[PDB]
Order: sequence, then structure tokens, then C-alpha cells
Amino acid sequence: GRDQETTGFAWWAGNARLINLSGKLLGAHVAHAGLIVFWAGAMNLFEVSHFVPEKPMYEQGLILLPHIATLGYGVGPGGEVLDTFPYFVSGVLHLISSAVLGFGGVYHSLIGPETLEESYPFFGYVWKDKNKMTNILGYHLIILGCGAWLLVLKALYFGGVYDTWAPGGGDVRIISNPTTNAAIIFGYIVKSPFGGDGWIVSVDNLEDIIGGHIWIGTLCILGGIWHIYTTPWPWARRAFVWSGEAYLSYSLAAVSLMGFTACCFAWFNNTAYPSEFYGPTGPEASQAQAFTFLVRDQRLGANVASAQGPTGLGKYLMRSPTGEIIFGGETMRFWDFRGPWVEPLRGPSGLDLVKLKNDIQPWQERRAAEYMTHAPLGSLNSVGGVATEINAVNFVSPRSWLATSHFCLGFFFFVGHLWHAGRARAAAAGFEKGIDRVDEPVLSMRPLD
Amino acid sequence: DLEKWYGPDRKLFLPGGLLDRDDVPEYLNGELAGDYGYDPLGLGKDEEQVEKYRANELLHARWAMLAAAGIIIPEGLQANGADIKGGTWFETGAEMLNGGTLNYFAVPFGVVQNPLPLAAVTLIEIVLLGAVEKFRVDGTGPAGFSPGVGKFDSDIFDGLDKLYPGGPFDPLNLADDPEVFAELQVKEIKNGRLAMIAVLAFAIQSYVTGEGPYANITKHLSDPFGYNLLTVLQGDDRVPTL
Amino acid sequence: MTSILQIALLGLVLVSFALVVGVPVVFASPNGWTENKGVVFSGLSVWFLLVFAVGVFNSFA
Amino acid sequence: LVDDRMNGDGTGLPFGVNDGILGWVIAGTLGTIWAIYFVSQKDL
Amino acid sequence: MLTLKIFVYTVVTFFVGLFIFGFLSNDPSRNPGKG
Amino acid sequence: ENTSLWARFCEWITSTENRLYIGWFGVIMIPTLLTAISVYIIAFIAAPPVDIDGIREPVSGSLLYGNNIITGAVVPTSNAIGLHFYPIWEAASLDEWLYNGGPYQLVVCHFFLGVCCYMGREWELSYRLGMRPWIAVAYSAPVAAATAVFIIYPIGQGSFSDGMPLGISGTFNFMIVFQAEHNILMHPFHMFGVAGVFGGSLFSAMHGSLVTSSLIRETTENESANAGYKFGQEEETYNIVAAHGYFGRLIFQYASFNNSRSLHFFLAVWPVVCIWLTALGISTMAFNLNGFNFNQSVVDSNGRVLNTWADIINRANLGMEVMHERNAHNFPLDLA
Amino acid sequence: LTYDELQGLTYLQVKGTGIANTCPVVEQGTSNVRELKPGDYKLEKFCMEPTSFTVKEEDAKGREEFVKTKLLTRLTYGLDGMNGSMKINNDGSVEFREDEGLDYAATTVKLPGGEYVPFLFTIKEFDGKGTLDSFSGDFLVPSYRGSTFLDPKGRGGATGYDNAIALPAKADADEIQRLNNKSYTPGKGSAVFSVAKVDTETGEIAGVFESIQPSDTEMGAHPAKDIKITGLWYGQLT
Ligand code: CLA
Ligand code: CLA
Ligand code: CLA
Ligand code: CLA
Ligand SMILES: CCCCCCCCCCCCCCCCCC(=O)OC[C@H](CO)OC(=O)CCCCCCCCCCCCCCCCC
Ligand SMILES: CC1=C(/C=C/C(C)=C/C=C/C(C)=C/C=C/C=C(C)/C=C/C=C(C)/C=C/C2=C(C)CCCC2(C)C)C(C)(C)CCC1
Ligand SMILES: CC1=C(/C=C/C(C)=C/C=CC(/C)=C/C=C/C=C(C)/C=C/C=C(C)/C=C/C2=C(C)CCCC2(C)C)C(C)(C)CCC1
Ligand SMILES: [Cl-]
Ligand SMILES: [Cl-]
Repeated sequence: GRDQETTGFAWWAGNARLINLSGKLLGAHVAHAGLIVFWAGAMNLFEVSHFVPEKPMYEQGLILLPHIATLGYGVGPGGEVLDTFPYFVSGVLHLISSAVLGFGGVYHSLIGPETLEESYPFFGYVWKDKNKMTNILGYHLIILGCGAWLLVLKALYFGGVYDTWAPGGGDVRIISNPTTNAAIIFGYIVKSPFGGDGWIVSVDNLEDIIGGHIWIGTLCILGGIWHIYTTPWPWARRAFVWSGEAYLSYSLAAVSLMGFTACCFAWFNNTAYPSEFYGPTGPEASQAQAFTFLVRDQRLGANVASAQGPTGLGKYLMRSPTGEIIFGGETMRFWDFRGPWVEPLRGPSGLDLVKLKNDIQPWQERRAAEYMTHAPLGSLNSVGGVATEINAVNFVSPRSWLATSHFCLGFFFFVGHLWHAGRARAAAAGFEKGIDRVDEPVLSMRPLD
Repeated sequence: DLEKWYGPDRKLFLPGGLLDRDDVPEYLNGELAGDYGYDPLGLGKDEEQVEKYRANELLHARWAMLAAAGIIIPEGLQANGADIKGGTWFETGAEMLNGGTLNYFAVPFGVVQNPLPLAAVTLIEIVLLGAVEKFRVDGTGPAGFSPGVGKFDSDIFDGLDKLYPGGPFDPLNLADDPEVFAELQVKEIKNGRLAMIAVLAFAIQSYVTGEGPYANITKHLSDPFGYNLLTVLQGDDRVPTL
Repeated sequence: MTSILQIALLGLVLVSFALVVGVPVVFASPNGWTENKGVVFSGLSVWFLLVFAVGVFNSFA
Repeated sequence: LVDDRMNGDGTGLPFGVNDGILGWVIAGTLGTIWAIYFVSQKDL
Repeated sequence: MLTLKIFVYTVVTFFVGLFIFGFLSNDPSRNPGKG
Repeated sequence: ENTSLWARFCEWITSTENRLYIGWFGVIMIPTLLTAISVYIIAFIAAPPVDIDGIREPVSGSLLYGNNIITGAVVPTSNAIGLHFYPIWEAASLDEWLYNGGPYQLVVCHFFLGVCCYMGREWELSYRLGMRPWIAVAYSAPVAAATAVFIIYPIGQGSFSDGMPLGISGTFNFMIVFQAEHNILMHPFHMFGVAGVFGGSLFSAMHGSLVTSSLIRETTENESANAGYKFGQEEETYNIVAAHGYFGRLIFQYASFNNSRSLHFFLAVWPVVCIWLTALGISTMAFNLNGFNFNQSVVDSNGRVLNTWADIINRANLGMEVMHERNAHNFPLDLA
Repeated sequence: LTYDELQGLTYLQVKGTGIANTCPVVEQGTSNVRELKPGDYKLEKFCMEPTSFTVKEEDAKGREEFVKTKLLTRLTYGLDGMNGSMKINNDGSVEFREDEGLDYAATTVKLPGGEYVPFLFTIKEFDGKGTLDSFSGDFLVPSYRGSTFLDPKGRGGATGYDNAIALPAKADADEIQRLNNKSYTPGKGSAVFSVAKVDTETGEIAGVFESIQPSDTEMGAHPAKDIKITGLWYGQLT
């Protein structure tokens, strides 16, 4: 690396010194991808070594073993792990790939070519070559489309993916006839982000999940071909700033939106994030608390339909703002929650009082109580539930962990997008170092008053 | 076009940052097709021994291409529904041991019962192959009538180039231009090396799994984690790690 | 059979440690990469051989 | 029912529209602004 | 309440279209310096 | 040549000759914030009582219904609604909309859009004036804090009724309930934020003291000491060195802040990063990450629980917990 | 929508649309109303929905009138999922009785002039006697809030302070009505029904109803108003 006297960047901005050095920049990326897959493999091996089989997966502080378990690699018809060898294989393969990628990144960072155009014109690129940048973007889009179609192939033909909505309490279900309806998929992408709709978190079945994955993979492949075989239009040239920093800022804004959205998936979704592996969501364990007390107090003999709590609304059953019958407690905010242990109990008009009186399954009875106990409360130093509890149980929900961390990372990356977008605009305009002091723009403007 | 495969600045078996340009042996200077500078053992010795072994490499390459096609295609037809009766390559000889005979499937109008026995097939194969292998060294062929040139005489193989004889062996031409001829030579030697690797893979996979390569690829595409080298080396299964 | 697997994995761990220590040392040394090519290639080949050996021996152990 | 509501909340309505007139005015407003921008681009 | 929704939708669509097409209309070129 | 409608519209919006810069971010900042201002003022003056807890129990909040400036507030949306997007047209009538807390959703949504477009407008004016653009990056910290307390905390808890009430006593109520249910004082991010505002006050006092101390006689006991020269000269003579000299001699002379750019960068970054930390602490507690729980954490050799200052904080926290929304709870423990 | 087509829709198809508050109607039935031969018959799935909420407004000049009002609560009033027994005879005498189910709904309505009127729309413990054209009776009306309900300043019924604490000089006259009493005595309301549009082959009745019940007194602070509730009622009849 250089010093500050030749590059103009201090040590705390050292990665800027390799903005125009394509070979070293590539080495930084390859070593970084090695770091990411190294964390994947190492954390997978750590969670496998720290695995107790009889305990549920969410009570052990495991964040990515549920990610493999959602794919159905070694889970049973109730979330039972049975075997952890797929997890071990995944961790070992990630670690070996980390060794390979780290060797490549270190090689290009240290003794790789300094700049790529003078020796490898296919990999050489300048930031102002819009055709070359769109070529690289098309390559990565084709790669991402193949990655999405890999999950599609696994769900369709390799007998995987765990359906939590399967009768009996979820099961690894091979998916046949995914819903590839364009109106349906675009309806999920354009619906409201609020409670009634949920925008994109509210996808509730693997058929729609795999249909959307088919759509995103085909669209990514077609767009990759399109960017390889095209050049950006003049309106795009006039609208965008074409520099390596501006491209980074675009990526930063996109990945910050992705981080916020993934935080929302973690907190609310229970289909792509099954509760048997991730623990209860926000709405459930509260809906579960309202359900367990209803089924307890009707076993003791009290009429739950009479209800009439301290405010005259209902201790167990009440009416939502829309005429559907919902749970009577304060958990009338989570009245739109849908769970595998709720839907067979739920009908068109409401919660089906006749079903609440007669048809309640023991698996639902066990699941709701065990969800009520393991709420997504928890404190940051472990300990138990609400902030006023005592040192009794060691549990914090993985949904809470990777919702809080992902929101923090998304906000930081939005801040970084602001920083890099502003600096890219200032560098393209020529005043990223300061005001010119002999022709400043303010003295060329009329005073306000 | 041609600079990528010939000359000092050609594609080597290791990249520039992993292999210096003066580390190539002096007898591999990018004058032959498929020159990647790959010779870690002292087998090439000099340029004339390299040229002499090139004949063995090219003959083995063409035979390996014909091989790889002859293993993959009939087994795939037999597994997909054709009446092949012995499509698997390591057991096709056992179907003619006593009185059996292989059915020939000339697509699309296939399924024909050949009546030649094993003794007649072996005799005619040895006779024809000895004749062609003796003609290859001697460079003499009596008759003609090839699509390359109408009814060529016997005095046309003389004066030709061995290991690459044009004329009667080139019905479609497309090789008189030297640059595309050299590029196609590189294509041929690379396809031949791929075919050699493939047929060695076919033999080793057959010995390991007990089935043909088409069965191997179909079962692997059906379940890659449930059927691979790791699975076939393991046996039946293992106790789950709980 | 698992004893051979454990010895191979321990050898893989030591070879990987030697590689992690020495590859930046070989690369960033003044004209050291052009003369340590043989030892670095041998170390990488031994590492890949050990990875493949542990993988193969997993099926038998 | 003692009162009248549109009851369009929920149900995953595209862009929140419950009648075709809302989509039509959205498309018309976007088309009008786009037409003005297109015929008045490049500072004429 | 339907015509209120129509009016609000028209207003929001108008202002969002102004935002989008104004940032499309040569926005990086509005600088006092070169480029 | 700016003879077309969109050309003159762009040249007027982009123009820096306006008294207040509008810009393409201002074309959204102005109407949303004007709508929020109008609805907030009208609701604060004369809004009918709002049932916040969803238990048919309305809080007054508005001056015309009998309270003052300190205890007057625009009340968050009804608990029965949740975070369900309740605008005027989704209500049967304006009376129902006002009973169910719709003004809060309107004002909060418009305020969020307005502060986002305010960051964008700050960047836009910095770009049009040839400045460096990270003033918006500095402003992203109060925007993050307001956004986290107004929308992200309701998203985490499941209802806009968890939003901070638009008022003073409502702010105190939200803060006390937040203490009871999350132990915010026992959160390192909140500790960082408190240290950030305290250090920001410290550093503002230090910077003002060192600049106003380091002067020369240009303004006497009268309004100005212009006897040497009147207005209209470029002779800068304030001070450059003695401020850093005094700050060095104050403690140990090696805390080098002689670079004015480094000093001002520190002044900018310290409260901004600490407010970022405390805003993200609020955002994490929105998903019930809570504070440090050292309650009954000290036990003796016989295992008997020894009391602690953390235990006294726990007693105060659960005293707050049993008194919050005393009529809203039916089931024993409280889960978001 | 009838009951047959209500069961034919999924929960997601009727969520957020207000159909779940509607009562099912009878389409293929007859208006003869005299098709019910036997008695002691045990009706089920009785459900009621109002169509108007009018509040009795006694002025201070001496005449009686009801006024149209505006609802503040959303579609959370309404009666569903409750059963009972009906003893209908051959001559036409009808003995109505409702025992259990979701037989109440807390409703807040706004008078003209901006006065909040909360009430508990109840039909619980209702016995109805009369013919097919009109049978009426009385039903129990709970207060509104339970005995553990706490007002703004503690106080409450069963639980609380029983005085306004943040005023040390208290517990005297003009406050006993607000502090000491805190009455939760149940009231009674009278409703009149009517049967029309009966289905014979499956037993369905869906007529209209008119109910009069007292409003909420909070905890006895102010005297109750009277709420007139008119609307449709439906019940499966098996
Ligand atoms: C994701 C982390 C990351 C990565 C991948 C990089 C990568 C890189 N940085 Mg950088 N940097 C980082 C973080 C990172 N940095 C941080 C946090 C700071 C602030 C402190 C800096 C500050 C900084 C400056 C000031 C400079 C760089 C420079 C560089 C480049 C070349 C380094 C060099 O030329 O000297 C050689 C460095 C070494 C010889 C020491 C590294 C030792 C090895 C390579 C790493 C450890 C060995 C590893 C485990 C081996 C793996 C074994 C394998 C077989 C599995 C390089 C691509 C230089 C540059 O910009 O290029 C012009 C430069 O001057 N960085
Ligand atoms: C972002 C990935 C990436 C990119 C763009 C490059 C690009 C480049 N590398 Mg390089 N390399 C990489 C990763 C990458 N490398 C990794 C991970 C390793 C460690 C094995 C290496 C090790 C390496 C060496 C030793 C050398 C290069 C060299 C070069 C340059 C010559 C062209 C070439 O491809 O050489 C050839 C590289 C290979 C043949 C690597 C094998 C790639 C195969 C075909 C896999 C195909 C990818 C496929 C889609 C699967 C992706 C992984 C999947 C699991 C996700 C070139 C600019 C040469 C150089 O620097 O010139 C001076 C050279 O000496 N690379
Ligand atoms: C300290 C850094 C850090 C760490 C440790 C993590 C860790 C994690 N992140 Mg994360 N992230 C970070 C930073 C970090 N992140 C930052 C800064 C951002 C920007 C704000 C994000 C944004 C982000 C998003 C948007 C998401 C995560 C997610 C995740 C979790 C799963 C990772 C994953 O699989 O992604 C994906 C891995 C890849 C894309 C690599 C491609 C390989 C694919 C997966 C292969 C296909 C698999 C195939 C089907 C297997 C079948 C085999 C086949 C043969 C049949 C994981 C625990 C995910 C999550 O769980 O949501 C909360 C997720 O959605 N993160
Ligand atoms: C993948 C996203 C990404 C990428 C590729 C870059 C790339 C770059 N950034 Mg940047 N940045 C990002 C995200 C990113 N940034 C985000 C999200 C923020 C907001 C926090 C910033 C804020 C930022 C600033 C203020 C600056 C840069 C700068 C730079 C350039 C030089 C970096 C350097 O060598 O500094 C050296 C790296 C370090 C000294 C290490 C940083 C240590 C951090 C600050 C502490 C936190 C790390 C800790 C372990 C995590 C704690 C948990 C977390 C949730 C808080 C470089 C091209 C500089 C620049 O503008 O150059 C033109 C610069 O001034 N960035
Ligand atoms: C409820 C359904 C929900 C899903 C539907 C969502 C539809 C969203 C489609 C938007 C995609 C358009 C991309 C243009 C972006 C700006 C391009 C530009 O910088 O454009 C500028 C560029 C400059 O060169 O010009 C050009 O290349 C011209 C290219 C722009 C194409 C013009 C759009 C068609 C115009 C139709 C007018 C509508 C007229 C009014 C209808 C009235 C009906 C009553
Ligand atoms: C897979 C999946 C799925 C699917 C999904 C999807 C399909 C999505 C999508 C989506 C889409 C389809 C998107 C799109 C987009 C775009 C964007 C997001 C953009 C942007 C940008 C911007 C922001 C702009 C800016 C600007 C302006 C404003 C103007 C001027 C220029 C500029 C640039 C400045 C589902 C869920 C179903 C299922 C599950 C899974
Ligand atoms: C350049 C540079 C840089 C960067 C660096 C890096 C990033 C590196 C890396 C790297 C990497 C990324 C690596 C990786 C790796 C891996 C490895 C080395 C591995 C391995 C292996 C083994 C040996 C294993 C074993 C095992 C198994 C198999 C399982 C079980 C467990 C055990 C462990 C036993 C820095 C920042 C310094 C500075 C600047 C410059
Ligand atoms: Cl509750
Ligand atoms: Cl409270």
C-alpha cells in the first residue's frame, strides 16, 4: 500500500486508496467473501458443537442452524432434528471454501496484478465505462438468478423445504405446482406495508414463496442477459452519477432497504422463518397466551363467551374493528396473526366458538403453552423475560437477536449510503475537498434580503 | 485467435502470477496444438520425442472420443427405453458369450437383430483393424470414391502429411485455411484430452459404483447429496448424530 | 478407522496453520515468492490432499 | 350495519386501490407529469 | 370519503411525479463547479 | 432556453435565490410538513377525546377539552386498531376517526416523510452551494431518534399506541412506561446517548469558552471598538494559537487539538454517533432486547438473595409496571 | 349473503371486509311464518345486528323524542354465536329463551352536540313471550365495567382507592356520589322481536328486532340514558 503523501487518503480511509486499483480492489473483495463464508462455516460448527438435541432449537441461541433447518436438511415432522450431519457438512464446506477464497484474496491483495486492463482486458474496468459496468452487473445478475433457481430446484425436485403450515404441525414437504401467477406476485410487491397487508413479509405459503423465487430467478437471468447486451440509455446517463463510490452508494441504499426488510421478516414472518426453529414471533406467544388461558378457564368450567373483562370488552373473546371474532385480551393488536395452530381453529366469521368449545388438539395445546413461555422478550445480557424479571431462565429469542442486529446494520448502511452518495455527487461536481476561495458560489448570488 | 494458443504469449496450464514465462520447458515453445507447458516430469525430453509422443496422444485422443460416445449414448438409450440389450459398457461383452447377439439401434429407424456371431465379429474386426493400422503406417490405400475427391487413386496418400492427412479424409474441406486449421487442431486436442479424462472417469466410476456413467449422472441429478462418491463409499447409511 | 481420520485431521490443522503463517510471509517478502514457489505449491498440494483424505475417510469412519 | 364504510383496508389491494378510478387518476397524473417533462425536456 | 381518497391520491401522485421527474431532469448538472 | 413549463419550473424549484430553498426534496417536504403542522395544531387545540388503550377509555389531550400546554398532547392511535393504517377515508365519519386516534397516524406519517425530505433538502442545498454534503449525515441522528420513537417502536410493539404521544406529559408517560418494560437506564446504548448529550454540552461549553476567551480588543465596553478601523476591512485578528495553548496547559499539554478541523470534526461526530447509538438502542428495545437484568444477581454463600441498587431499580420498575394501563391487561405477564 | 354462502368463503376472503359482522340472511325461505309445527326446539347460532342507534333525549320542556346518532366504535358491536331454546306451539305462542354465547357488545355512540354515550348492547338472559308476529320480554343488562375497573384517579369498585387521593382534604359531601358509591347494580332492558322470512326444510328464521336498554352510568355518577336499538336478527333453527 501507499502512504498519505502520494494518495491523499489517510490510514482511516485506506480502502479509498484502492478505488482505482482494480487488482487490489478485487483482492479485497475476494478476501472479504472469504471472511463472510468463514463466519458461516465457523459459526455453523460452533452451533453444531454447542447443540443439545432434546431442547428446542430456539432456546440455545442458534441463528443459522434454523436457516439450514428451514430448507429441511435433517429435520422431522415436528421440527425434531434427528441428525446434525447436514449441518456439519455445510459448516465444513463453508470453511474449506473460506480457505480457498482467503488464499485468492490474500494473493491478489499482496502479489496480484496492480491494475487489470493492461494484462486482462476482460477483467479490466474503469468506473466511467458504463458498458463494462453493466457487463459486470449482468454477470452478477445471472449468478443471482442461478442462486434463486437453486432454491427452486431444491424445493421442486430435491424433496426439501419445511412447510410449517402442513397439517399436524409442519413437515418437510416437497412442493408441487408453485403459484407462478404474475398478478399474485406483483400484488405482494405493491401492497401496503402496514398491519392489514404487511407488504412482503405477509407471504404465508411455500407455493407463493417458490413462485416468487421462480419469478425472481427468471427475471434476474433475463436482466443479466439484457445488461450484458446493452448500454445505459441517455436518460439514465443524465440521471445517474457514473463513478465508483456512486455505485457503492446505490448498493448501500439497496442493502439497507434489504436489512430493514429482513428485520421485518425476522420479527413477523412465521412461514419462511418457522416457529419450531426460530421461536415464536411478536404476535404469537401473546396470541398463544390469550389462547392458553381461554382453554384453561373453559376446562375449569367458566364460560369464555360471557367473558366481560374489567372494561366490558371480553376477557377471552372480543370483536376486532372489523367484525371478525378475536382474542379478548390486550393482544387485539395481533388479531391478524396467522399460525399453524390457529387456522384449523379459525373460520370465516371469526374464531369459531364451537371449535373453541369442542375441537382443540393436544399438539396445539402443547405448542401454544411452550410458545407462551418462550416469548421474544429477553434482555441483552440473557436472563429471562420482561425487564423486571429475575435471573431464572437463560433465553433470548433468535428472532429478537437477528431482528435487532439487522435493523442496526440497515440503519448504519443507510447512513453510509447518505455519506457515499453525497461524497460521490461532490466528487463528480468537483468540490469534494472544499470551496475554491477565489470564486466561491455564494458571492456570485444575490443576497436573500 | 491463433496467438491465444500458439507462441510465447499463449494460455499455459498455470497463470502468469502462479507460473513465470521462463519456467516452461524449452521443448514446449508453443508450436504444437494444445501447448500449455504442462510437463512436470521429465518425459518430453526434447522436441523430437515430444513430436513422437504427439502421435500416441492424438491416436489415443480420437479413440477416446469414439469411446466416450460409445459408452454414453447406448446406455442412455437403454435406460430411456430403447431395446439395446447390453447398453452398459462394462457388461456388453457378456451378452455374446454363449449364443447371444447385440441388437443395433441406428436412430431413428433403430432396433435391428444383427445375425453375426462373436467369432465372425472378432475375425472381421481383427482383419479390418489390422488392415487399417497397417495402411496408416505404410500410407497406401488401393481404392477410392470419397466425397472429398471423386474416385481418388492409390497414389494420393504418398506425399501427404502423416498424423494429419488431408484430402480423402476431409470431405467437408474447412481446413485448407491454415489459421482455422490450427485453431481446429487445438479444439481437437483439447476435446481429446477431455475424452481421455472422461473415459478414465467412466472406468473408475464403473469399478466403484458397479453401474454405468449414465446411471451415475441420472441418479446424481435425481439426488446429488443422496448419491455421490461420499455416498457410494459409505455403504448403506450411518446412525444419525443426535 | 476413525484413528486414521483423526491423525489426518490433525495433520490438516497443522498444515493449515503453517499455510496461514507462511503464505503472507512468502508473498510479501522481498523476492521471496519467486523462490518459495516450490514449498508453497507443496504445502497447498498437501493441504488439498489432506482435505480430500479426510473427506474420503469420513465415509469409512 | 349502522354506517357505511369502504372496508378496503387489508385484503392486499394493489397500491391500496379499491376502485378503478383511483388507479386511473394515478395513471393520468403520472402520464400528465411525464408528458410535460418529455415535451419540455433539455430546457427545450 | 371516496372523493377524499381520490383527491388525496391525485395530490400524492402529483407531488411524487414532481419528485421523480425533477430528479430525472439533469439533476447532477446543477452544480456551480465544472462537470 | 427555459421557454417551456417544466424548464422554468425546474429553474424555479432548483433556484437558490428563494428565501427558503425548496428543491426536489422540498416539493415533498413542504406539503407533508404543512399538513402535519395543520393537523397537529387543530388536534392540539380542539381534538375530541381519543381512546388510546382500546378499552373504551378516552384521554382528552386537547386544550378545549380541559388541559394546559404541559399536559396537552395529540394522543396516539387506538390500541384496537394496531399499526393498521387508519386514514380519514377508512373511517365511517370524522367523529369515529377522531375517537380512534387517526390524527396521530396522519401527523406521524407526514412528519417522517418531512424529516426524510429535510435531510434530502439539506443535501440539496449543500450541493447547489458547492459545499460538502455531510450536514445531512449529521442530521440523520435526530431523524433516526424521532423515527425510531415514532414508527419503529410501534412496529416492534405491534401498535401505533406505543408511539410517543405528541406532547410533554405524554412524552413523560411514554418514557416511564418504556423504563418499566425495557429498563432503558440499564442499556449501554442509552448510556452512550446520555454520555453523548452530556459530552456535547461539555464540548459546546468548552468550544464557546475557548473561542470567546481568545479575543483581541475590537469591541470595547461600548458597542464596538472601531477606533482603529471601521467596518469594511479583511484584517482578521481574532486569535489562532492561545486557545490551543490554554487547552493544553489545562491538563497535560499532549491532548493535541491544535487542528481546528480535527476539533470541529470531533465536535460533530461525538454527539451524532452517540445519538445514533441511543436511537438504535430504542430500536433494539422495540424488539424487546431490553436492558441489563442484574436483579437478584448477587447471592451469598447460602444462596440468599442480597439486595442491590439494581434490585431497587427493579422495585421501582415493577412499581411502574403494575400501574401502567391498569385496565388494559387481562393476562398476568405482559408480552408486547 | 346467506349462511350457506358464508361458510363457502375462507377466512382470508372475508377478513377486513366487514362480512364477519353481517348476519346471514334467508333467500329461499317463505314469509308464511306459520311453518313451525313442533315445540321445545332448541334454536342455535342466534345472531343479531343493529341498523340504527337512537338515544332518548329528555329535554327540559316536556316532550319525548329520539335522535339519530353517529357511531364512534367500529364494527365491534353485533351479536353472534349464541344459542338457546324456543317453545313454539301450534296456535302460535312462542317462548323465547337465550342462555349462553357472545350475548353482549360494548358500544360507544356520539350524540349530536358532541356527547359520548357508551352502552353495553346486551341481549343476555332474555325470555320472550308472544306470537309469531311479535314476542317481547326483558333481558339482563350489566353495568358496563367490572368491579375491578379503575377510573382516572384510582377509586374503583372492588379494587382501588375509594377516594381521589391527590387531594388530602377530601371525603365529604358532593363527593360521596363519585367516591363512596361506585355502584355497579345491573339494569334491565326490554326488546320486542318479530319473525319473517322463514325457511321450512332446514329451519331458518331471520326477522327484525327493536331493543330498548339503559345506557352507562359509568359507576353511578350520572343517570342512565335510554338507547333504542333496531336491526335484523338471524338464528339457525334445528
Ligand atoms: C475487510 C478488511 C480489509 C481488507 C480485505 C483489506 C484489504 C486491503 N487493504 Mg485495508 N484496511 C482495513 C481493512 C481491510 N483491508 C481497515 C479496517 C483499515 C483501517 C485500519 C485499513 C487500512 C488500509 C490502508 C491504509 C491501506 C490498506 C490497503 C489494503 C490493500 C493492500 C494491502 C497492502 O498493499 O499491504 C500489505 C499488507 C500486508 C502484507 C499485511 C496483511 C497480511 C495478510 C495478507 C493478512 C493475514 C494473513 C491471512 C490470514 C492469510 C490467509 C491464509 C490463506 C492461505 C487461507 C488490500 C486489498 C493499502 C491500499 O489501500 O492499497 C493501496 C493501504 O495502504 N488498508
Ligand atoms: C471474484 C473472483 C475472482 C476474479 C474475478 C478473479 C480474477 C482473476 N484472477 Mg483469480 N482467484 C480467485 C478469484 C477470482 N479471480 C480465487 C478464489 C482464487 C483462489 C483459488 C484465485 C486464484 C488466482 C490465481 C493463482 C491467479 C488468479 C489470477 C486472476 C486473473 C487472471 C484470470 C483468471 O481467471 O485466472 C484464473 C483463475 C482460476 C482458474 C480460478 C478457478 C476458477 C474456476 C473456473 C471456478 C469458476 C467459478 C464458478 C462460477 C464457481 C464460483 C464459486 C462458487 C462456489 C460460488 C484475473 C483478473 C491469475 C493472476 O493473478 O494473474 C497474474 C493467477 O495467477 N487467481
Ligand atoms: C456482522 C455481520 C453480519 C453477520 C454475522 C450476518 C449474519 C446473517 N445475516 Mg446479515 N447483513 C449484514 C451483516 C451480517 N449478517 C449487513 C451489514 C447487512 C446489510 C444491512 C445484512 C443484510 C442481511 C439480509 C437482507 C439478510 C441477512 C441475513 C443473515 C443470516 C443468514 C445469512 C444468509 O444466509 O444470507 C444469505 C447468503 C447468501 C445470499 C449467499 C448465497 C448462497 C445461497 C444462499 C445458496 C443457496 C442455498 C441452496 C438453496 C442450498 C441447497 C443445496 C442445493 C445443492 C440443493 C445470518 C445469521 C438473512 C436473514 O436471516 O434475515 C434476517 C437475510 O435475509 N443479512
Ligand atoms: C459495504 C459498505 C461499505 C463500503 C464498501 C465502504 C467503503 C469505504 N468507505 Mg464507508 N461507510 C459505510 C459502508 C461502506 N464503506 C457505512 C455503513 C458507513 C456508516 C457507518 C460508512 C461511513 C464511512 C465514513 C465516515 C468514511 C467511509 C470511508 C470509506 C472508504 C475508505 C474506507 C477505509 O479505509 O476506512 C477504514 C476503516 C476503518 C477505520 C474501520 C472502521 C471502524 C468502524 C467505524 C467501527 C465499527 C466497527 C465495529 C467492529 C462494528 C461495531 C458494530 C456496529 C453495528 C456498530 C471506502 C472506499 C471514508 C471515505 O469517505 O473515504 C472516501 C470515510 O471517511 N465510510
Ligand atoms: C395497478 C397496477 C400496478 C402495477 C402497474 C405499475 C406500472 C409502473 C410502470 C412504470 C415503469 C416506467 C419506467 C419509466 C421511468 C422513467 C423513464 C424516463 O426517464 O423517461 C424519460 C425518457 C427520456 O428519454 O423518455 C422515455 O424514454 C419514455 C419511457 C417512459 C415510458 C412512458 C410511460 C408510458 C406513458 C403512458 C402515459 C399514461 C398517459 C395518461 C393515461 C391517461 C388514462 C386516463
Ligand atoms: C422472491 C420471493 C418473492 C418475490 C419478490 C419480488 C418479485 C420482489 C420484487 C421487486 C421489484 C420488481 C422491484 C423493483 C424495483 C426498483 C426499485 C426499488 C428502484 C429504484 C430506484 C430509485 C429510488 C430511483 C431514484 C431516482 C429517482 C427518484 C428518479 C431520478 C433518478 C433517481 C435514480 C435519482 C415473493 C415475496 C413473491 C415470495 C417469496 C420470495
Ligand atoms: C489483505 C489484507 C487484509 C485482509 C486479510 C484477510 C481477510 C485474510 C484472510 C483469510 C481467510 C478468509 C482465511 C480463511 C481460512 C480457512 C482455513 C485456514 C481453514 C481451514 C481448515 C481446517 C484445518 C479445518 C478443520 C476442521 C474441520 C475439517 C471440521 C471440524 C473442525 C476442524 C477445525 C478440526 C488485512 C485486513 C489483514 C489488512 C489489509 C491487507
Ligand atoms: Cl392481555
Ligand atoms: Cl400508562
